[PDB]
Amino acid sequence: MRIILLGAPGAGKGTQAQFIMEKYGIPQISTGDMLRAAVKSGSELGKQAKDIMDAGKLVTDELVIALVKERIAQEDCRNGFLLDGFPRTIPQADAMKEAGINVDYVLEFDVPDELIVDRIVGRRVHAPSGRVYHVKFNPPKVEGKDDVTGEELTTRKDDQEETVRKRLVEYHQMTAPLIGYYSKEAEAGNTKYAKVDGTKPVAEVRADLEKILG
Ligand SMILES: Nc1ncnc2c1ncn2[C@@H]1O[C@H](COP(=O)(O)OP(=O)(O)NP(=O)(O)O)[C@@H](O)[C@H]1O
Ligand SMILES: Nc1ncnc2c1ncn2[C@@H]1O[C@H](COP(=O)(O)O)[C@@H](O)[C@H]1O
Repeated sequence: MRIILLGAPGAGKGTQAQFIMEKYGIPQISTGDMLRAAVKSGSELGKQAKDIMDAGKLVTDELVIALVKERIAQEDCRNGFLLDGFPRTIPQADAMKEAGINVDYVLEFDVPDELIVDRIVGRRVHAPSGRVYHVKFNPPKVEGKDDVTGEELTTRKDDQEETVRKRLVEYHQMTAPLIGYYSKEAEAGNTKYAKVDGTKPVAEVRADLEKILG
């Protein structure tokens, strides 16, 4: 099945993707992960995202759209996949029709705005995997270390409170209309839609999710 995780930054998309990927076995394809890798390794494709990411602005449609298509082909998109962070704008929405990528479920995690800052400043990730944790809301079993490999956890460059305030404006201005969008694809029959409550505890959003899924 193909799935799109739609939501505000810090709503909990990455955290649940891990579980959907482990459980269902469909690969997890996230743009922000991709882009952060391209600029670190110095990649021709995506290495330009550096500055925009840092500013908290969204990267250009035409560059994100290429990363995706390039991934959807690399021997795994057949069991289907999970879009963790895409599409982010209507034009990004549109390229998926005009390329033929359909989907089965569109999950919107709703989480109040007043909740984002503290969820992003407590964020610690394991880049070599994408595992996220929260020093306070979902700390790792051993402090400052990943559970699976014993490795050191770091923090995203764009997880400064001022930047996330920039990130919410963009999101309200460009990504939020996608809710209405897939609400429409739903009404026509091209996919299934379901709003989940991202303020519940980690173990509680997964259940709800499994409850929608199967
Ligand atoms: N259900 C939850 N309740 C409390 N804390 C959570 C919950 N879900 C995730 N978190 C934490 O909050 C931060 C945001 O969750 P994360 O899963 O990384 O979100 P994200 O939606 O993928 N954001 P972004 O990657 O910027 O688009 C991480 O620190 C998580 O540990
Ligand atoms: N689909 C996208 N379109 C535009 N920018 C994106 C996109 N996906 C990720 N990025 C960039 O990555 C930054 C952080 O992504 P994320 O890891 O989803 O929170 C966002 O501020 C964007 O700059």
